Amino acid sequence: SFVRDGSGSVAVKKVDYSLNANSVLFDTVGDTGILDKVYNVSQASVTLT
Amino acid sequence: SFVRDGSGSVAVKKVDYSLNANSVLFDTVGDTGILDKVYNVSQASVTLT
Amino acid sequence: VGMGAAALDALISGVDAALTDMTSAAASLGSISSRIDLQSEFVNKLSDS
Repeated sequence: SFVRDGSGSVAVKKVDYSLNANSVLFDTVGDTGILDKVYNVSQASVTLT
Repeated sequence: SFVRDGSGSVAVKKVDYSLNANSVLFDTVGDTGILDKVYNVSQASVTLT
Repeated sequence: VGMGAAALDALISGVDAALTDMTSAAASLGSISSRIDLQSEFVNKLSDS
């Protein structure tokens, strides 16, 4: 959207989308994307970034 | 207008329009005027986490 | 070309500032023209008198 601020200002608002590590679908270079990477499999653990 | 002053004198009146650096529309010599001036309300901003 | 989506906001702000200055200049020109019309009418009336 195009938003004009109250104090005589104009700016353009944008909607952001993240492609960090779960929505990249075969990262080109690092080969660390959602596919083409290894997933840890254990009963009582959690993967933190 | 043409005005004859009461104290035995005459003069001519004029309407003045100022061509400053705000309504110059492409100054022909120094390129200083409407061009090259910013007077911007704000600066580019980014919201971070 | 190849702006980088960072200085585009500053460019938009500068363009808006120039547009506002030109709008003010146009309003001043219209006011001057109205003043000339009123002055012409008054001068004609005074000459008639």
